[PDB]
Amino acid sequence: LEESGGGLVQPEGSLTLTCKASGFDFSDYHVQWVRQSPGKGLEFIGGIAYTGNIYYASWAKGRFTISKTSSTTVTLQMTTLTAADTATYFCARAYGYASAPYAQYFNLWGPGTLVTVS
Amino acid sequence: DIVMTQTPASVSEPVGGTVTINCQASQSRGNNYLSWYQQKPGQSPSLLIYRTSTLASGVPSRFKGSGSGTQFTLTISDLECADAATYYCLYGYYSSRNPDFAFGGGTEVVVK
Amino acid sequence: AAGSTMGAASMALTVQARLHMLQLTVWGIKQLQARVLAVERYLRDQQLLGIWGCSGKIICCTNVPWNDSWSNKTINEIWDNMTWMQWEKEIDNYTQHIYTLLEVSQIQQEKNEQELLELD
Amino acid sequence: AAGSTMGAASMALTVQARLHMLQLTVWGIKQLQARVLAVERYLRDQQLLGIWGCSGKIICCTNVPWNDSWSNKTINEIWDNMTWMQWEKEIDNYTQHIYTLLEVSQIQQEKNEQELLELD
Amino acid sequence: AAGSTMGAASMALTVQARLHMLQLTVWGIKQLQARVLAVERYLRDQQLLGIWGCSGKIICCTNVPWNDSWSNKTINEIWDNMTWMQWEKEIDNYTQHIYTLLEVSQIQQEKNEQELLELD
Amino acid sequence: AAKKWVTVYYGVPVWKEATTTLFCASTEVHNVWATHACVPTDPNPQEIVLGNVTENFNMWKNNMVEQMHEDIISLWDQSLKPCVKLTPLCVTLNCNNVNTNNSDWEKMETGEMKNCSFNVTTSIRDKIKKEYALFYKLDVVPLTNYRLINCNTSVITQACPKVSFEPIPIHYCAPAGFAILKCNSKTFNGSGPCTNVSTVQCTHGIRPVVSTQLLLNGSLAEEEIVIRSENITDNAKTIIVQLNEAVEINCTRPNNNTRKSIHIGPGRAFYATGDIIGNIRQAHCNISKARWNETLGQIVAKLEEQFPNKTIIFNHSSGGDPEIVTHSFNCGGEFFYCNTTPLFNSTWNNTRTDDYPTGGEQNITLQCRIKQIINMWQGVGKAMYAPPIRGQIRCSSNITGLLLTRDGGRDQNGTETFRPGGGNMRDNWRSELYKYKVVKIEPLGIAPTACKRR
Amino acid sequence: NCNTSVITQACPKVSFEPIPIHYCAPAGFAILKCNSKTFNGSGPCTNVSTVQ
Ligand SMILES: *[C@@H]1O[C@H](CO)[C@@H](O[C@@H]2O[C@H](CO)[C@@H](O[C@@H]3O[C@H](CO)[C@@H](O)[C@H](O[C@H]4O[C@H](CO)[C@@H](O)[C@H](O)[C@@H]4O)[C@@H]3O)[C@H](O)[C@H]2NC(C)=O)[C@H](O)[C@H]1NC(C)=O
Ligand SMILES: *[C@@H]1O[C@H](CO)[C@@H](O[C@@H]2O[C@H](CO)[C@@H](O[C@@H]3O[C@H](CO)[C@@H](O)[C@H](O)[C@@H]3O)[C@H](O)[C@H]2NC(C)=O)[C@H](O)[C@H]1NC(C)=O
Ligand SMILES: *[C@@H]1O[C@H](CO)[C@@H](O[C@@H]2O[C@H](CO)[C@@H](O)[C@H](O)[C@H]2NC(C)=O)[C@H](O)[C@H]1NC(C)=O
Ligand SMILES: *[C@@H]1O[C@H](CO)[C@@H](O[C@@H]2O[C@H](CO)[C@@H](O)[C@H](O)[C@H]2NC(C)=O)[C@H](O)[C@H]1NC(C)=O
Ligand SMILES: *[C@@H]1O[C@H](CO)[C@@H](O[C@@H]2O[C@H](CO)[C@@H](O)[C@H](O)[C@H]2NC(C)=O)[C@H](O)[C@H]1NC(C)=O
Ligand SMILES: *[C@@H]1O[C@H](CO)[C@@H](O[C@@H]2O[C@H](CO)[C@@H](O)[C@H](O)[C@H]2NC(C)=O)[C@H](O)[C@H]1NC(C)=O
Ligand SMILES: *[C@@H]1O[C@H](CO)[C@@H](O[C@@H]2O[C@H](CO)[C@@H](O)[C@H](O)[C@H]2NC(C)=O)[C@H](O)[C@H]1NC(C)=O
Ligand SMILES: *[C@@H]1O[C@H](CO)[C@@H](O[C@@H]2O[C@H](CO)[C@@H](O)[C@H](O)[C@H]2NC(C)=O)[C@H](O)[C@H]1NC(C)=O
Ligand SMILES: *[C@@H]1O[C@H](CO)[C@@H](O[C@@H]2O[C@H](CO)[C@@H](O)[C@H](O)[C@H]2NC(C)=O)[C@H](O)[C@H]1NC(C)=O
Ligand SMILES: *[C@@H]1O[C@H](CO)[C@@H](O[C@@H]2O[C@H](CO)[C@@H](O)[C@H](O)[C@H]2NC(C)=O)[C@H](O)[C@H]1NC(C)=O
Ligand SMILES: *[C@@H]1O[C@H](CO)[C@@H](O[C@@H]2O[C@H](CO)[C@@H](O)[C@H](O)[C@H]2NC(C)=O)[C@H](O)[C@H]1NC(C)=O
Ligand SMILES: *[C@@H]1O[C@H](CO)[C@@H](O[C@@H]2O[C@H](CO)[C@@H](O)[C@H](O)[C@H]2NC(C)=O)[C@H](O)[C@H]1NC(C)=O
Ligand SMILES: *[C@@H]1O[C@H](CO)[C@@H](O[C@@H]2O[C@H](CO)[C@@H](O)[C@H](O)[C@H]2NC(C)=O)[C@H](O)[C@H]1NC(C)=O
Ligand SMILES: *[C@@H]1O[C@H](CO)[C@@H](O[C@@H]2O[C@H](CO)[C@@H](O)[C@H](O)[C@H]2NC(C)=O)[C@H](O)[C@H]1NC(C)=O
Ligand SMILES: *[C@@H]1O[C@H](CO)[C@@H](O)[C@H](O)[C@H]1NC(C)=O
Ligand SMILES: *[C@@H]1O[C@H](CO)[C@@H](O)[C@H](O)[C@H]1NC(C)=O
Ligand SMILES: *[C@@H]1O[C@H](CO)[C@@H](O)[C@H](O)[C@H]1NC(C)=O
Ligand SMILES: *[C@@H]1O[C@H](CO)[C@@H](O)[C@H](O)[C@H]1NC(C)=O
Ligand SMILES: *[C@@H]1O[C@H](CO)[C@@H](O)[C@H](O)[C@H]1NC(C)=O
Ligand SMILES: *[C@@H]1O[C@H](CO)[C@@H](O)[C@H](O)[C@H]1NC(C)=O
Ligand SMILES: *[C@@H]1O[C@H](CO)[C@@H](O)[C@H](O)[C@H]1NC(C)=O
Ligand SMILES: *[C@@H]1O[C@H](CO)[C@@H](O)[C@H](O)[C@H]1NC(C)=O
Ligand SMILES: *[C@@H]1O[C@H](CO)[C@@H](O)[C@H](O)[C@H]1NC(C)=O
Ligand SMILES: *[C@@H]1O[C@H](CO)[C@@H](O)[C@H](O)[C@H]1NC(C)=O
Ligand SMILES: *[C@@H]1O[C@H](CO)[C@@H](O)[C@H](O)[C@H]1NC(C)=O
Ligand SMILES: *[C@@H]1O[C@H](CO)[C@@H](O)[C@H](O)[C@H]1NC(C)=O
Ligand SMILES: *[C@@H]1O[C@H](CO)[C@@H](O)[C@H](O)[C@H]1NC(C)=O
Ligand SMILES: *[C@@H]1O[C@H](CO)[C@@H](O)[C@H](O)[C@H]1NC(C)=O
Ligand SMILES: *[C@@H]1O[C@H](CO)[C@@H](O)[C@H](O)[C@H]1NC(C)=O
Repeated sequence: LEESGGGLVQPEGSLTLTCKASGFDFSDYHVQWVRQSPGKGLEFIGGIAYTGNIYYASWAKGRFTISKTSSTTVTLQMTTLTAADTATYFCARAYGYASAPYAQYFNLWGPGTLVTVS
Repeated sequence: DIVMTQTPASVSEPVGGTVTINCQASQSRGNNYLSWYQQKPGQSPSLLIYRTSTLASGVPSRFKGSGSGTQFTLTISDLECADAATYYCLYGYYSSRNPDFAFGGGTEVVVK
Repeated sequence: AAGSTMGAASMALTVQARLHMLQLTVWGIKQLQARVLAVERYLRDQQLLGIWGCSGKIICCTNVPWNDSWSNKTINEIWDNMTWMQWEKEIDNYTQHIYTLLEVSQIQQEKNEQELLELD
Repeated sequence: AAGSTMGAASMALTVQARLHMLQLTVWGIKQLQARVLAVERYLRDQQLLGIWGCSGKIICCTNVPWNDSWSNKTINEIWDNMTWMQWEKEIDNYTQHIYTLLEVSQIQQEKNEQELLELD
Repeated sequence: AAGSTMGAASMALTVQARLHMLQLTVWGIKQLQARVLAVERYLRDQQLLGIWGCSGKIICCTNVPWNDSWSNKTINEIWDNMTWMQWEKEIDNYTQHIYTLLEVSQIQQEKNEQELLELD
Repeated sequence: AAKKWVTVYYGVPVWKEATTTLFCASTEVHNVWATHACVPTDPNPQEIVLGNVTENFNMWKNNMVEQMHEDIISLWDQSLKPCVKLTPLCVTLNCNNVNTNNSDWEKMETGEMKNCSFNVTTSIRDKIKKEYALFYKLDVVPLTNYRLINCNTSVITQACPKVSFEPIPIHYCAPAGFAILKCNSKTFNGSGPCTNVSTVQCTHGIRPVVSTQLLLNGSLAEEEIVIRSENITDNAKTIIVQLNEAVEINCTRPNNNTRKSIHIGPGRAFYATGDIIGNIRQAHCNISKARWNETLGQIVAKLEEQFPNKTIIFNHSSGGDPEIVTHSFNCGGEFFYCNTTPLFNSTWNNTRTDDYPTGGEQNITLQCRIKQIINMWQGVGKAMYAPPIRGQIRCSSNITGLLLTRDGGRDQNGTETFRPGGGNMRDNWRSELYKYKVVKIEPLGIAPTACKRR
Repeated sequence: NCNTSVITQACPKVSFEPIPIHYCAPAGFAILKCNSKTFNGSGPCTNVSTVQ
């Protein structure tokens, strides 16, 4: 999988990043977004269930929108950005299961996209 | 939410020795909801462990995972310099009401 | 007119071309026999055509002369002015002679001569 | 690329090509039916190809035009950019029309015209 | 001499070419199995010849080279001065390799290349 | 620039749903399910993975299940046909009790194993002899005079005492020209679209296991427990719970039961229970408490999502004939009927199991009874008499899943009740064949080309 | 033998007279026979012929 759409944004601006399923159709997979600012570990942003259910992290607090826009295409919208939001953003896959709880371990990690605010 | 804590941080051991990483998390819903990742500087993290006791394909006989509710450990049986990396401990539970996703801060392991 | 020349009564056409669990019941056994037999009859004809080199043909042309002892009538006496059933009766006693000739040399030599020609 | 052009999903391949005493037991009867049926299905396809003059072919070329009422899409819309299963559904209602055309005249006339040409 | 060159002992010839109600009796069941089996064996050989493009042939010529790892003897050492049974034993381990080569590319490519040539 | 022409392609990768007759594929024990008539399987049954395809599977409409159902019945029957019919035993039985008072707690007999005498015509038609046998309470009924249960209205046939009933995996194979598609999706759940599809000539082997309440020795879920139903809301449907881990169950019939041979006709020998050497005990099954607790904790989490907020209640069967309202399995020809009240013992909040107090108990015990006269499928096929098998019988098995039903679902108190119910044996086989579909191959296809025949 | 077995009366119309039975191979098979005067029932045979 590969991300896209990074670059520099001004203060309180916005970006939309796109994760492409390059031969990995998101038909039975969950697509999740994570963030790693310089010098930090990983924060969880949210994701989309294979079922279409969209869920978010308490980290986003409504500043991020997660959406499946087409088969193979998932985007992350982020707004009202600040200096603290400079980070490499990543998409990753997790398996869906025919069940209620899911372990959701990650696999198929993409290379990541840099978003910087200044 | 779930808050994951990792310790010791800034681990540095000689090549050929061994390392363990101690992870804490409240409100565990089982040992099947926890996994580990290996991230080398400059790249994306890679799946190392996907169930507390089960490793990902391609992973060598080190990074043995173990644990009990709220108590998790990763053991590196062979500190080859190839494995110097930051290791992350992940917890999550997909739910229609309570996803409960959290990562710890990561543990840097240096092999000298 | 190949199918119209040999008598007006060529209308049998090809009804033979038109043509659940295998329970061994009173009717079921008969149904099995019917299916097995249909296969056997089909293959007997197809194999013979295969032997003569006429496997993909409706009408096949050969290199074996008519001989004329079987019947000394001409094309417009046999092919035309005659019904297929009458014809098969007229040369019924030569069936094996003719079939033998259709294979022997006609397919066997033709193929061995080609094997030699194809070496060049 | 003949087997790759008509959709990426051409991977059913040919599992059908991959494919003791006859005791009439509970499993034995079913085994018999399976063998008889495999033969019948094989022959139904082989006979039809034989009728069209495509008996020895994987892909056979014919003298019957596409017509275009069945489907008015072009080669790069039908042959390419399409999966075989979708295609068979798209022209399913013309199956008998097409099969009839593949035999009628196409094999029948072709062979009768050859019979006349071979008289020279 | 194609059938005489490969040993004097070629006399098995073609006994396989030489070859009432279906009552399921002690002898009747065996008779059924014999008929079903004869059909299955016939078709297995005919299908394989069909695959290689040798369906109408006694002897078919191909475009696949001998390779010589299977046997490095020459024509007058293999074709002549040898009996067919000895020969089949000599190259028995290459049966699948050879059959694979007889189909792969040899029929598959030959037909796809013809499809392209026939577009002109 | 060119005309389009009709061309014929043979070996076209297309198919349609179809139902056909499948054949089976796989020591002188005459196994009834896996007879010598099975063909051997392919040592290298290469699976073909399909490309970007989708298919619609429905385990609840799967004709493979129905075909298997009929095959199991036909194999059960037929195998039992050339055997002794026991009609001559349908005579008045003069019965009394036996002394079980020879500290074997959880293993004591209480008024069962009746000692019955009877008058049976010997192999010589004008001679009658008095014979004795012991019977399980569940095999006789009073008229003290007794008769064999189900003698009136049915024929109970003795299994030929050489024939094994041990399940041996059976593979189903399509006839050539057909193929079996399977859904490998982790998200399949037994119904609807599937994107990970592959095909085989033959299915994996399925053990023809017959059981009630608990599914034994079937496949495990690949990773996580899957709850399957035709309908979750409809309480009348069976809910099949497939475990991702097995739970061990160990069953013992700890008696030295020595058989007796009685001639009741010209080559017709009845195998009686004979008598018991040593102290007589009832049969029982043990499971690991810790495993059961973990298993149920995971099951409630899954049922709670389907039925959120509401209290999870597990309960025992609704009551009725101990042929169908109890757990059932077969070990070497001995038919066990077991009380599972202790397994579906209680109810709890959240997804936290409760009411299983911490203590020294490690093994949950299930009390069992043994029957010799049994009725697989109730009214379909024939009643069978199981010969005794010489004592000290032990076996163990893998609990791979449960069959649950909802108890009406009319409780107005914010609760849901599940019981170890279920229907016809079709439910057991459906739980294993759920991933397969049968299709027919139609290799001849039509397409336009730019070629023209000379 | 009444005890332990069932003795069945032959239907009194049925003959047991032996009548020669020929064994025949299915097509695709053949039966080879050894005609050697030295055969003795085992080992190699050089005079071999075949029948259906
Ligand atoms: C689930 O799978 C398990 C195995 O994974 C299965 O348990 C096995 O059951 C078979 C039933 O036949 C046991 O086999 C018996 O083992 C005893 C051991 O002494 C033998 O004496 C038995 O011999 C009988 O058959 C012989 C055949 O000639 C007779 O000569 C003899 O007199 C007996 O009749 C027989 O081999 C097997 O040992 C167990 N396995 C284990 C590990 O215990 C279980 O039954 C399956 N579950 C279900 C519900 O079927
Ligand atoms: C099935 O489960 C039952 C019930 O737990 C098991 O019976 C129990 O067996 C244990 C082990 O023997 C008994 O505990 C101790 O045994 C020693 C032996 O000397 C004794 O000295 C101690 O005082 C104590 O009794 C336990 O009491 C006993 N339970 C009962 C009710 O008697 C059984 O063994 C299990 N086994 C199988 C094969 O299913
Ligand atoms: C069932 O009853 C029979 C007879 O009523 C018991 O067999 C008797 O056992 C005693 C033991 O000494 C012998 O002396 C008798 O001769 C036996 N009688 C016959 C007819 O054989 C049998 O043991 C009883 N079974 C049980 C469990 O009580
Ligand atoms: C088996 O047959 C015996 C007789 O051969 C039955 O015993 C008799 O039963 C009648 C019933 O009124 C008594 O009047 C006789 O006095 C009994 N005779 C003896 C010797 O006790 C016996 O009941 C039959 N058993 C069964 C189960 O039918
Ligand atoms: C999609 O389908 C392929 C083929 O069905 C699955 O491949 C299997 O992957 C596991 C991983 O260990 C192997 O052990 C199996 O042997 C593979 N199958 C075959 C036939 O080789 C793949 O895992 C499926 N993907 C998902 C998400 O289920
Ligand atoms: C098993 O899978 C089927 C197929 O995905 C589920 O049926 C879907 O249920 C959702 C609920 O809103 C509907 O919106 C879809 O339209 C249904 N799909 C079809 C094809 O009808 C079914 O609910 C699943 N079972 C469980 C327990 O989740
Ligand atoms: C019941 O489950 C146990 C494990 O929980 C199975 O034991 C495994 O069987 C496989 C078969 O090849 C072995 O390779 C493993 O090593 C065994 N595991 C252990 C821990 O020894 C057992 O076979 C299962 N029984 C059935 C009928 O499936
Ligand atoms: C699954 O079962 C439920 C329960 O019967 C079906 O929902 C009912 O549908 C009928 C239709 O007339 C309604 O009158 C009931 O009130 C519904 N019950 C509830 C609780 O809403 C449901 O439609 C079934 N699902 C499918 C796919 O058939
Ligand atoms: C059923 O019996 C099996 C063995 O017959 C028990 O499995 C053993 O459990 C002990 C526990 O420490 C292990 O050490 C052994 O290695 C296991 N044996 C095997 C072959 O795996 C099983 O626990 C018993 N289960 C119950 C419920 O009693
Ligand atoms: C488990 O099932 C039993 C049997 O139905 C329930 O007990 C019944 O409870 C109702 C409540 O009014 C009584 O009227 C019945 O008389 C009870 N039956 C018996 C046989 O006593 C039991 O309550 C259920 N368990 C739970 C937790 O609800
Ligand atoms: C299963 O066992 C339970 C006990 O473990 C039986 O229920 C008991 O029946 C007695 C009869 O007086 C009551 O006094 C107990 O209080 C009951 N206990 C429980 C837990 O209900 C039960 O009937 C047995 N069921 C079967 C099918 O045998
Ligand atoms: C089902 O519930 C009953 C209580 O309602 C449990 O009975 C207790 O079992 C423990 C086990 O040793 C005993 O120490 C207690 O004294 C029992 N209590 C009573 C009131 O008898 C029973 O064990 C439960 N079933 C399971 C599997 O735990
Ligand atoms: C070698 O084989 C040939 C053929 O098997 C034998 O020929 C037979 O000779 C006798 C002599 O009268 C004839 O009656 C038979 O009819 C011949 N057989 C056939 C099939 O025609 C020859 O005798 C054999 N040689 C030896 C030494 O046994
Ligand atoms: C039947 O013929 C066989 C085959 O000729 C005889 O077996 C041979 O016996 C000699 C005795 O020294 C051995 O040297 C040979 O090696 C044996 N041949 C084989 C193939 O093993 C057999 O003895 C003959 N029977 C009689 C009674 O002479
Ligand atoms: C027909 O063939 C036979 C073959 O022996 C020959 O003898 C006969 O003379 C031929 N007939 C004619 C009329 O040439
Ligand atoms: C064929 O030869 C026979 C010999 O008598 C003769 O009678 C008959 O008229 C001839 N037929 C033709 C068509 O010449
Ligand atoms: C057919 O043969 C008969 C023989 O008498 C002849 O009279 C008739 O005219 C012939 N018909 C044709 C079309 O030549
Ligand atoms: C030979 O053929 C003629 C053709 O009419 C037929 O009448 C005669 O009966 C046949 N003879 C034999 C022996 O078949
Ligand atoms: C296709 O063939 C039918 C045969 O009647 C003809 O009527 C129709 O016009 C043809 N279609 C086209 C587009 O030429
Ligand atoms: C085929 O004809 C139909 C008639 O309405 C038209 O709608 C369709 O677009 C045409 N397709 C092509 C490929 O021209
Ligand atoms: C005719 O073909 C079209 C192709 O999509 C199909 O949708 C339609 O249902 C078919 N009609 C009939 C009657 O088969
Ligand atoms: C025969 O074909 C094989 C195919 O790999 C090839 O490796 C081998 O070298 C060939 N043998 C000769 C003698 O060319
Ligand atoms: C074939 O190659 C082998 C390799 O040892 C050799 O021994 C043998 O003599 C060769 N045969 C011929 C006919 O050259
Ligand atoms: C390979 O072929 C030779 C030819 O004589 C044969 O002797 C040998 O046993 C064969 N090996 C195998 C494994 O088939
Ligand atoms: C699935 O579709 C994608 C589209 O790019 C294609 O690349 C891939 O090869 C297809 N799957 C298979 C099995 O070919
Ligand atoms: C069979 O006999 C038992 C003996 O009580 C009786 O209860 C049962 O109803 C009888 N069966 C029928 C169908 O009457
Ligand atoms: C679980 O416990 C809480 C405690 O407040 C209670 O409110 C809730 O109703 C209980 N749920 C069940 C299913 O009993
Ligand atoms: C069941 O598992 C839960 C997990 O926390 C544990 O707390 C509880 O005490 C266990 N119960 C038994 C009976 O082991
Ligand atoms: C059958 O009866 C005869 C009568 O003496 C007896 O000798 C023989 O042993 C009996 N058969 C058996 C197996 O006991």
